[PDB]
Amino acid sequence: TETKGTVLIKTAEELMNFSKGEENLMDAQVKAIADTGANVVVTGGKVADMALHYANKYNIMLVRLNSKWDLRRLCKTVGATALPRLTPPVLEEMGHCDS
Amino acid sequence: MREIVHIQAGQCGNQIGAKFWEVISDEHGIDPTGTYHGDSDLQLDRISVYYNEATGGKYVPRAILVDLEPGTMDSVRSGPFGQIFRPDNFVFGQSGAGNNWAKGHYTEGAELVDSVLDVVRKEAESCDCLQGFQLTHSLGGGTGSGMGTLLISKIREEYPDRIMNTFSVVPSPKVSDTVVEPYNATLSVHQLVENTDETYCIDNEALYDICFRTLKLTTPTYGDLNHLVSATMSGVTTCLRFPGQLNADLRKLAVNMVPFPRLHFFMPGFAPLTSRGSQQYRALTVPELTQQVFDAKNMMAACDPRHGRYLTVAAVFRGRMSMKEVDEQMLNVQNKNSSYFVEWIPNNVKTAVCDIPPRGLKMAVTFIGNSTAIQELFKRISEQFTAMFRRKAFLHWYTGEGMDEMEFTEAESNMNDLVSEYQQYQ
Amino acid sequence: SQMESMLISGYALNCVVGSQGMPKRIVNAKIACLDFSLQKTKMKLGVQVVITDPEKLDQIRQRESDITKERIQKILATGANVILTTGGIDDMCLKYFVEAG
Amino acid sequence: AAVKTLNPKAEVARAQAALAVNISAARGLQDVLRTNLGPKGTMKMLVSGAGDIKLTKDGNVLLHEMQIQHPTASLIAKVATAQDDITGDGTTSNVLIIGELLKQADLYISEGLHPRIITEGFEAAKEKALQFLEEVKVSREMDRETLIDVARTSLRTKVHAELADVLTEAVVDSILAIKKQDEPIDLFMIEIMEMKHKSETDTSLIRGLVLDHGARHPDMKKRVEDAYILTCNVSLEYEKTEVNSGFFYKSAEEREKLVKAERKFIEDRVKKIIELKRKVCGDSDKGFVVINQKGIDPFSLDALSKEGIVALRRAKRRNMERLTLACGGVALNSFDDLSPDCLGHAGLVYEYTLGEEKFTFIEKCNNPRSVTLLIKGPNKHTLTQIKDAVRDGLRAVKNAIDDGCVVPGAGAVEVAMAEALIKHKPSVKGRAQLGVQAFADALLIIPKVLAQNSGFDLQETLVKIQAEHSESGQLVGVDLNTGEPMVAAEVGVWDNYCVKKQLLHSCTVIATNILLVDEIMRAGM
Amino acid sequence: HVPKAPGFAQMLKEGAKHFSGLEEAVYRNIQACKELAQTTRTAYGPN
Amino acid sequence: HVPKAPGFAQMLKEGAKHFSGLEEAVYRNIQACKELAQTTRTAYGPN
Amino acid sequence: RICDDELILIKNTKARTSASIILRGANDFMCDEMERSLHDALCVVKRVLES
Amino acid sequence: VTITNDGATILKLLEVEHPAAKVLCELADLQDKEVGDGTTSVVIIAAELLK
Amino acid sequence: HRPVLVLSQNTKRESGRKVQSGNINAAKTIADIIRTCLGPKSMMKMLLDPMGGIVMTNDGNAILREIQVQHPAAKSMIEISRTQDEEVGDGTTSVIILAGEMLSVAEHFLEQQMHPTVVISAYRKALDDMISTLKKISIPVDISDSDMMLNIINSSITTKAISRWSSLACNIALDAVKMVQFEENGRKEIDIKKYARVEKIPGGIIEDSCVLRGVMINKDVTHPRMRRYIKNPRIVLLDSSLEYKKGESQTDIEITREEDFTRILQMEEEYIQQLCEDIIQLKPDVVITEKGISDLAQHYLMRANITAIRRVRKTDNNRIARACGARIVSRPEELREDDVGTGAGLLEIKKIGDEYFTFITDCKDPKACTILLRGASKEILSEVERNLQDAMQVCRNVLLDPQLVPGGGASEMAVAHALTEKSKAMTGVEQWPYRAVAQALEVIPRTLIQNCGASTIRLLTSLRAKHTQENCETWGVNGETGTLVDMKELGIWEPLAVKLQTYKTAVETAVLLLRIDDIVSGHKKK
Amino acid sequence: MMPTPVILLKEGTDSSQGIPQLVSNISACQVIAEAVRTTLGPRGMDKLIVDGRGKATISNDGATILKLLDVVHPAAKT
Ligand SMILES: Nc1ncnc2c1ncn2[C@@H]1O[C@H](COP(=O)(O)OP(=O)(O)O)[C@@H](O)[C@H]1O
Ligand SMILES: Nc1ncnc2c1ncn2[C@@H]1O[C@H](COP(=O)(O)OP(=O)(O)O)[C@@H](O)[C@H]1O
Ligand SMILES: Nc1ncnc2c1ncn2[C@@H]1O[C@H](COP(=O)(O)OP(=O)(O)O)[C@@H](O)[C@H]1O
Ligand SMILES: [Mg+2]
Repeated sequence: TETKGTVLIKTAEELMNFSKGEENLMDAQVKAIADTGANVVVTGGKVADMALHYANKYNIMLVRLNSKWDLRRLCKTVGATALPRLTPPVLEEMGHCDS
Repeated sequence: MREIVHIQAGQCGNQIGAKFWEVISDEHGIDPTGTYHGDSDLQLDRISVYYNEATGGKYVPRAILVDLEPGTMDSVRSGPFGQIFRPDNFVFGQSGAGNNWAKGHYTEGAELVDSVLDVVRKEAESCDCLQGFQLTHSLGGGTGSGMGTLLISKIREEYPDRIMNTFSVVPSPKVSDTVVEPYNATLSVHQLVENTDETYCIDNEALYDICFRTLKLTTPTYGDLNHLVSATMSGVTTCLRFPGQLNADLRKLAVNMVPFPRLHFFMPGFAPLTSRGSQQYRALTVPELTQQVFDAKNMMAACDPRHGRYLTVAAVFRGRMSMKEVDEQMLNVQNKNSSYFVEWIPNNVKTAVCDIPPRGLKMAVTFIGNSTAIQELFKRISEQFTAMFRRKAFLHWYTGEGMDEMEFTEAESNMNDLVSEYQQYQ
Repeated sequence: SQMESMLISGYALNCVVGSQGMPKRIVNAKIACLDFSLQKTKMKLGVQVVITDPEKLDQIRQRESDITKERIQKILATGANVILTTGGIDDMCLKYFVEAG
Repeated sequence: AAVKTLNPKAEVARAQAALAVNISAARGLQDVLRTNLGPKGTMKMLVSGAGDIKLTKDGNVLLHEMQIQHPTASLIAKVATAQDDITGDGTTSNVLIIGELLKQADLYISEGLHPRIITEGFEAAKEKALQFLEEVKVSREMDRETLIDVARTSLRTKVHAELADVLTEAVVDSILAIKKQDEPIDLFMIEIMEMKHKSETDTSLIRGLVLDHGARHPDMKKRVEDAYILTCNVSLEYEKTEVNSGFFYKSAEEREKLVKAERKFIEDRVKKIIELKRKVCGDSDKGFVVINQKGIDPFSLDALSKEGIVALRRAKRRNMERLTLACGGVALNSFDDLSPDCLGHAGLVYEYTLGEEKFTFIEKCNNPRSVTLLIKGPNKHTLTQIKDAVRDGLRAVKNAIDDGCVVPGAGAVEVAMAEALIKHKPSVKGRAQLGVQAFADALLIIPKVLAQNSGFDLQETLVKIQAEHSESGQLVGVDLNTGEPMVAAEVGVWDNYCVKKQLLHSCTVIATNILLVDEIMRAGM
Repeated sequence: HVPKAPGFAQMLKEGAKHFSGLEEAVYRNIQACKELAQTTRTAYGPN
Repeated sequence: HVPKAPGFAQMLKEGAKHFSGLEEAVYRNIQACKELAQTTRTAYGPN
Repeated sequence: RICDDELILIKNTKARTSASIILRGANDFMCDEMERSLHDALCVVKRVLES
Repeated sequence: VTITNDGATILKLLEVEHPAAKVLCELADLQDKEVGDGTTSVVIIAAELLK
Repeated sequence: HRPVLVLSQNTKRESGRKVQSGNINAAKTIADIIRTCLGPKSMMKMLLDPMGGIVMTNDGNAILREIQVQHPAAKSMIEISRTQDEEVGDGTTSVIILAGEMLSVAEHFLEQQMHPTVVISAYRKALDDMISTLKKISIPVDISDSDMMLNIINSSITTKAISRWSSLACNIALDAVKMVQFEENGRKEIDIKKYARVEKIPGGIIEDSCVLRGVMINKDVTHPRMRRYIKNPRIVLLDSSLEYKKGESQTDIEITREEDFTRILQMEEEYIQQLCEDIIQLKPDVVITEKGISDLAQHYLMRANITAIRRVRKTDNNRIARACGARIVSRPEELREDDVGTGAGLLEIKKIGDEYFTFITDCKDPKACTILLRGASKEILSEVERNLQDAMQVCRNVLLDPQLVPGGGASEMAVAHALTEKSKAMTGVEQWPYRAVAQALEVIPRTLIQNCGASTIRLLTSLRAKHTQENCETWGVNGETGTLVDMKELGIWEPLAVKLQTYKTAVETAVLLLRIDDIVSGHKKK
Repeated sequence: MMPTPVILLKEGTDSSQGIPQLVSNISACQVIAEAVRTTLGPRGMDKLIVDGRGKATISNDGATILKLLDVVHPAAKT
């Protein structure tokens, strides 16, 4: 979130299942782009350690572009659209290169 | 996201603002004419917060330099790395303020502040999500009180909901420059507790004894003065410019610094203070730097923290260290020295750290926090304001520009109400 | 000159009225001497407002002025015309003296 | 001196000493500023401490950007500030009257007379000069061909007469389509934009508005025809509550539910916009442009780009006043009463990039009542030449519309006014006979400077001009090409009535006050 | 900022002063000779 | 012994300079732009 | 009206009938002298009425 | 500038260094609290008692 | 380095004749500065400020405030002119010349081995006889007459720079005091500083300056859809904000559900609409507050056809509350029908020199007005502002004390013959300092002929002979020509409160500076 | 702070006046009388005065002690 960000635990069931619930939430988002046939996922910001765990599991390549003007030139290269939200089921805004 | 546009308004604001970007360009590795010289996402991710990336790789600082003097801001034109800003971020003023509050508002402010607001509008075009603005000025200056108070009121007509982090250079209780310094300090703060939320207090003349005794400087000047102030400015905007585990931006700093919005006067400072020769002959540990900020030897203002009580304590460390030792060391002071801390807060001292080392020093901590040390300094300003206004000395310098006798009466009633506002929990 | 030194039988307070809407001359006045700041009801350090329901937000915000104006209506309905305060009367509470005269 | 006894670090000037300070400083500002009066004046290159070139010859920009530290020069600069503030032109001629009202008075005060006797003659000469100015003004019912010659006179004296033919069509046609039916013309409705595209002689008059910011999304349309302007003042970007609240969640599945819910109030403002596009019969092109004064987050920019809505951000304060008149809509501050009545209309909305800086153009309006002069000067200093001449020309035609009469040109006013004070010189009947002579000779500097800058003789020109006025009834003037006396009302050289009225009032009071100063001193330390 | 008054007509001296008029020259010569009269007034007479 | 020439009519600058005329302003702007023409004359062309 | 300031007066107070003295002088230097001279004059009549 | 003739207001604002001088300056401060007008005459008598 | 055994280190000691005759020369030095600024033939004095500004004036109060002196007796004379400026309007330059002349004749008696307490005891006996002389030569004034009050204010501005525009400045200063003369309870008061605001705008001519029947401020409308021209608006004055701000507490909201964050953002909009619904129950037209107005409050006032002004000053709100008769409320839910400013005239948002000005004029019976000054520059408009302040305070003294004294030298010569005839029955050592007070009053008719260049021997011998008879007694000095004209024919009349404050302050200045025989300088304080 | 003329009195000279001058002369003669006070009578001691050159002169005569003190006071030279 954007305002503060705070996890609130009130019992032992919410503390032990919080770590396993975070890994299953990130696993369903990386596998959502592996079912669409993607191979290269290029991001603009940082990438957590759990995102690199399932990127190598489903065999998709990650590209880090820290520059935002270089990210706009890549959208005109492969013919894609930069998505401001996290990983959706991509309908038709994918890129298409050769190698 | 969370872009912050910087507004360096005043004569003292441009002297601090000249060395304010020297620390950011050195820590991030941003080349002034190249593209970047970073290493990882600790320095390259937060470039877009304080800089707007142009086409080709050149970075431009989100900085607006306002001054009612051509000769003062020419040092930031083509001097110590001053050719990196935008050409429209150099708004000059041909009419000097003359260290007068009424001249900078009604005479100079009626013709310039419509053009200064255009520079904030052009900077906000490259901001995808504007977090807030900062304002470095002074109370004993004409442009710092003229173009700092009128600029902070007209910016709320366009940004009524955004946060504000003002930096105020307080006048000194030791030496005086002119007799209108209690007039300029009372009028600028009277419109500052109205609709702002953050204001620091830095005394420049009080740092001359710190450089003489601790930093081992025989003949100090303005160049040696602003070096350790820039270390205090970089200590607050450390987690804002570098990612880490203790994520706390200016939005998280605006809430966890003040329980009440009116009593928003803080005491900045940092640690350690080493000279140019005795720095390498000193080891820096975790309880060494954490216990140095509470004493009176690490204050940026002419105040005494040994006779006061804090409300909220935040500290940002520099370097990969174990931050669990910071909370256990400070909790032992809250039980033996409970008259200096809050009785109902279990964690008074907050924790913040990054993985980027500073320039020169190996480890460094900064001290951000409010207390009753501003209460004893606000009494001396209202004491000088009472004796000058009762004789009505030099009131024709103010009332001739658009002020009145009732203007100083309302400026004296609410400023003495702020003295009783701090007198409750003292 | 020194021959115009007034001997005020009574007391000569060295202060102003403040708001310029109050009657500056009151005949047969009833002085209410009190020492507490007539400002908005600010909670102490030990009391904090932690709300769990968004519907209960505006009733707490109006309560800071309703408790404040509750004191100002019971000290003014007893015939008191002059109120002296060593604390502070903010701009919200000055309306109740202009309205009641 | 008495001031030296009380304060030893306080300079002073005595009675015969302070008069020589103010008069010799007025000759210093006169000899500098007389080289730019009229079309034959020379350009002045003004370099500041930074190194930027300010190439201009207006009398107000010359006095402000001049490295002078004098108390007499600061008094004339304040009178010259108000001349360029309320009526535009008349600043160079303002200083030359004060430079001659103190020099012609020095010939009598130094020859035994008292300075108060000369100031009594200035008031009696100002009364006749004010009555004579009302007899020479010509009412022409504010014709559109008359306003061309009024704007041509003010524009030639600031440019080399190749851009004066272009800027007159951009000033006269801009000032006519603002207000009608005897309404005061607001000069805030004309936007002045500085470009760099072609050349200095390419400044056109855009019938709508030119915004200096473009679209902030790469998927938006760059050229939009037949658009609907939706002027907003809401903040589409993410804002928090005023009370510091924050979030509290238990599981990671409830974390993503709060990010979706915190943008619900933001997306409710965007859903009011995309439903307005579907209610204006969107089975066509039907372009939509949202100017949107407050900032927009890239989440709402991505949502508006998929529907085909161009959305700008960070507009000016007066952009909600100029575009509201140009588009004909209503500048809304909320989305609770959205309707097609508050929408605007423009035939063409397109953008153009000039060195990574977009410029949004809005054109083809029915009755805009708000225009934009698009200055496209090549250099940075050439933009300051055209901008200082457009506002000198816009304030010239604004005074000619508000005032019902036009005043004649170069020498058709000042020579005829000086001859009227000679025949009324024995009408004072007292010691102030020489005060009217000092005021009549000070008004003759306007044909003297214009004959000097053009290269002609100074005394030989003033004899032939005063000969044609005394032997006829036509208000003859100065010709800067041949030197012969030519009538200014027939050749198309006009002037403003309020400029010549304030030149007889602001210069006369500031001359009678300077002549009555004898104790110039610096104390306060 | 602060302006100052320069020389006017005949300020051609290289460090010398000048006095003209009754108040600057005549009245100051009287008050200077008055101090010598009050000096030797005590030593005048047999007492 | 040796005299000097002071300011005459408008010397009110606090450390600034002033240029007027064909020789002091027009001809000096020509000779300054002539040195930039001779600077890049060697780097002009394929050789 | 107390010569361009505001001063509030209470007349006879209906309970004890106290007294207050408002001094009038030429400048602020005389008013500081008139305050010290009046305070020393109040201490003289205090000791005579007591002792 | 302070124009006064009382023996207490003069000696309080005047700076002294000698230890025998601070006895006579603090002697004038005691006369205001005990009596209130007797504060030029005590200083001349106490100095002539030492002479 | 051993310290030197000293007492009262780094201070000075000075006593004897060097302090008694030293404070006289410091008083003579200030009186020679403003000596050429008393008669109608006076000249301006250009001053330079440490801020960079320029004060070009001939008023005796504005000159002495710009002078920083180091002499202690010279600092006393500056505070004398500050006292005369706050009590009366045109009682400044005359006291400094008179106190310098009363000390000029006091230096003569200090050389004659006379004690200074003998001269002060003769000054206090002479001061009590100057008050009784002015009350015998006074004349009652009909304050209801308009042409009689114009001759009093014209006599005070003939010295100043607005004597050329005397027909316009007299009508402005008379209508300014008669509008602000407000009386609510049983106490008459005239406040010409808090309610009679004198605003100056650079541009135009001085002949177009006039006192508005209402107030004016430099403020634009908050929204362009709001009306800039209302015929008869109902103005409601506010004091609090129309925004949503944080309370004076430690309020924090825990947001656990999804619908909680969108509800708080909707309750902030409903709170602004609640206070906007409470102000439209009285059907207003103009809403004026002192704090900011949010855009959510601008939307509800736009469709309700309400023109809102944003950031009017607190001193301007107190001035418009007297003109329109409104009540400055600080609670939108406590508005009443008496708090609405009915009776206000035409409201128009004009533009004077590329800047909008809010005009609230044409009121029925306003209790506060604003003088609109328009001139060449800000330099001469500060002169007219300082002259109208000296023109409105001399009208305040007549409305509180309708007695006139014949000025122009006739006031000083009528008392100087009364002190001379009363000195014949003295028969003591105080007789000769009693005669010097009557000779010290001669410096006011001395100044009126030294400024116009007339002779001081042939005129003062004839003027002293005119007051030998008890019948005429009102012959003064005409500063325009330079002859002796009776003041019953010229029309130069000064109020009683001006001449009484001039004589009471000039004597007591000589009382303070004659009892000073010692000066200690060099000590510090806290 | 009082004397600030354009032409000074003589050059820079200071001069006392009246009753503080006379007590200044009497108290100055008391200090120089202490150098001959202990040399009176058969039980009176002598004194030793050393100049800048190091020459020691021990005596008890009044004409020998007072000539070696180098007194520069005007009244004490009597
Ligand atoms: N085409 C022309 N022919 C003759 N005289 C002209 C012409 N254009 C301008 N002038 C004269 O030049 C004078 C100054 O014009 P301008 O420079 O525009 O105003 P200012 O000198 O006040 O800045 C005017 O008084 C006018 O009479
Ligand atoms: N009318 C008078 N005749 C003779 N002596 C007087 C007269 N009035 C006052 N005095 C003397 O002047 C002295 C003033 O003393 P003062 O300085 O007031 O003492 P303190 O400093 O303790 O107040 C008194 O001791 C008194 O004897
Ligand atoms: N027409 C006149 N004839 C003779 N005397 C005049 C005339 N006009 C003004 N005066 C004199 O000039 C003096 C000006 O005094 P002024 O300096 O205004 O006093 P203040 O400083 O208190 O305002 C008055 O005392 C008045 O007697
Ligand atoms: Mg007067």
